[PDB]
Amino acid sequence: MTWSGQLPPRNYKNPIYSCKVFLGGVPWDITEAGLVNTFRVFGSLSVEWPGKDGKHPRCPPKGYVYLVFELEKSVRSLLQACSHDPLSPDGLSEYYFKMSSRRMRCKEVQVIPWVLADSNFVRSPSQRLDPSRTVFVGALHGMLNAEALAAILNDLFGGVVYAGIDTDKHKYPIGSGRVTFNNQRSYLKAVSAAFVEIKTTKFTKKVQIDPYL
RNA sequence: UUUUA
Repeated sequence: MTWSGQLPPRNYKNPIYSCKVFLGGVPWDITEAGLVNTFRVFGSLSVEWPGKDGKHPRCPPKGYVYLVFELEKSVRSLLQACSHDPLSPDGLSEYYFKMSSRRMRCKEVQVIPWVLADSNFVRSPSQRLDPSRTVFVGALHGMLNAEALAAILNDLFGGVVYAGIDTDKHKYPIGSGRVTFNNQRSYLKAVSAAFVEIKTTKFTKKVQIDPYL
């Protein structure tokens, strides 16, 4: 029970990016200080790091970092300084650069923006939400289209009334995945049995359920 | 060495 490339035909290219972006790679034991100097501008620049939720259950030499800043002009200045795939902002775009040239210089850091659009949506009719029928989901790329998560949670076992990514860590969008239903059977059976290998011929990932308590 | 409730 798996499928790929069956995502909605809807696309857009007219809007611009938001104040938040991700910065993957950085396996060189650096901290958020690496991005506070990489994106130093005369305007605002604020760091963003989840701090391992203060639990610090692990401490690998690798990790991933983030930032948020009001320079929409610098967001496009660094997305044109970085390069990999200048494709559509519908999650099809991607960029890369590097932070070393004398040690482990065989890699590049991943650079991915976010758009001015809302992070959650569903194609089904709307219904009221409750914490008793929702979940937070991970094991995914930290970023996916809400209309794609709507189709995956609407096709693999039954229908759904809300899906996508939810906003956190700051006043700007995106942070972690979420989905909500109106029946407990379609609820945990779809989001926990979505072991499928999700693909759109330019991205590959999986999804897993996690309770809020 | 690929993403924050």
